[PDB]
Amino acid sequence: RLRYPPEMPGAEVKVYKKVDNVDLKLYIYKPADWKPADRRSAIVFFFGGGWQSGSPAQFRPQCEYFAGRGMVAMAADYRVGSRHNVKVADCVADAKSAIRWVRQHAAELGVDPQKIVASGGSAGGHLAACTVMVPDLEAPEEDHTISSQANAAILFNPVLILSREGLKDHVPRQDWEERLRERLGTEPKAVSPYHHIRAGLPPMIIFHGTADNTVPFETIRLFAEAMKKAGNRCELVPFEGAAHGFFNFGRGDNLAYQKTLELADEFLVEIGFLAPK
Repeated sequence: RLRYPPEMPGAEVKVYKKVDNVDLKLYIYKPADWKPADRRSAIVFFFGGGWQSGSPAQFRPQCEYFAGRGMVAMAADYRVGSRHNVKVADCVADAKSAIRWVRQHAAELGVDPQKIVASGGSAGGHLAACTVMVPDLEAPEEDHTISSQANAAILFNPVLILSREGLKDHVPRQDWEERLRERLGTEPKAVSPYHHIRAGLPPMIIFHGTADNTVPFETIRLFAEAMKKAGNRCELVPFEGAAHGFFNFGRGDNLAYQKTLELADEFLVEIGFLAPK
């Protein structure tokens, strides 16, 4: 199972953020025949764990796959509640710092600063969505003239609704909702991707199980329908009968794992970030 600190063999380690004497690392998997002058697409994975735990090792298999396909793939560490005195808003700031750091260092990374993909699972899928559509929550001392907004997103059963304001439906109480409002660090709408749907957003694809008992599928369905209405490319792929975490390497018989990769691959080829196989 996953361990923290993680082991990322063959990954180049770079500190992307220094905050509260914590060195937050990116674990970078470069493709074959990589050179700094390249202008490759990049993907940054944010692990899940309810903004409380988790490990960058979670998306290590996906990093190796997309590095094999020609991307600069990386897994970001970020601060979480069980290890650091942080709230959800602090995690968002770390995720944005990671995107900004990749863009800022795009020339030394061999990366096209306009082809940076944010990706993640559950809380990490929420963070990835925040880097494409949730305003502000930036580290105060960073260069805000360097955008922290990713150019696409690939979300694995993310959390996308963190407030109940304006919603015309009932959303069931969840264990992880354990008055997380005390650990949000902002008014809930300010960390709720659903509440910042608007035209002109980067394209994304979302994988979600219809039997997810942690994040109800309907919240993601409602999100995708509202994003389509605003003109955005937001493809929701239901996994029928799948539970929370279905996509992970090792779950089931890696069928959903392989399936999400081939769908994510096709999505990246569609939007011109990846060459066909």
